[PDB]
Amino acid sequence: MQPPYIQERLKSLNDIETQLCSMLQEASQVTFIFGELKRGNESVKPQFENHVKQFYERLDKSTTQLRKEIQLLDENVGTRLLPINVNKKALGQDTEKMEEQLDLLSAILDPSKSK
Amino acid sequence: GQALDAVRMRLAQLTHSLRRIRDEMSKAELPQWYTLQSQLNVTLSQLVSVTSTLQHFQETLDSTVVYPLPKFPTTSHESLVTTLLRKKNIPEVDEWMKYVRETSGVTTALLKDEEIEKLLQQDREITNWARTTFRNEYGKHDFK
Repeated sequence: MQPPYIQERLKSLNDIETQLCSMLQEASQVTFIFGELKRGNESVKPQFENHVKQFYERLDKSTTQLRKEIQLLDENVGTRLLPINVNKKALGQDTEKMEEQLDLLSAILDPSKSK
Repeated sequence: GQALDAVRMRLAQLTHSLRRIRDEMSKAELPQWYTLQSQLNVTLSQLVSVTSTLQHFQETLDSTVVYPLPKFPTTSHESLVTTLLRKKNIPEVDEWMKYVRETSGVTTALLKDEEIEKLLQQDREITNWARTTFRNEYGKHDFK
């Protein structure tokens, strides 16, 4: 599985597009409410301020968090996930495919474990 | 004549753009979406310019009086004259207009100072309030 850092980076990105979807939905409801506000029933007038404020605050902080994600693309070059060289796997495929084969021989060698 | 000349050149370029978008839509294969958007936006903004310029020179257009040429023969070209000198909408626009009057309840030949005037005054204020509210909302968060 992928190392820790990438998992929360993808979680944050997923939160970003879910917030964008919520912003689009709230745009839909505010467009809906403005229609009847123009039709001239004043009951839903208080809800308009709340919808506008929530729409703007959803638009702002989403873009703000996407700013942090692009800073993290620039800043994580060779960083947090530090290098490692303990045999490199493109070569070391020869080594796991050594080990497991001998393991099979052991299973073949002992007739009491073949059950 | 200058206003109608500008009207002419702008209308001619608008018709040229219409001919363009026509002969690139008439192809059996649809081009890329982006080219269609560019053509749409250019032609549509050009239509906006047409409307604005037509709005600017209403007086020159109103002052002009239409009269057929003495040399123009009407006996042989009466069909062509009657093609140009009649100006009614397509029926689907006039029935759309009637359906819009019926759907809105608007009718504009008997209106007087009673209830509709207090509704008219009570509408101004929502627009101003909404404009001020959105100005305040924009000012609340720093967008720069």
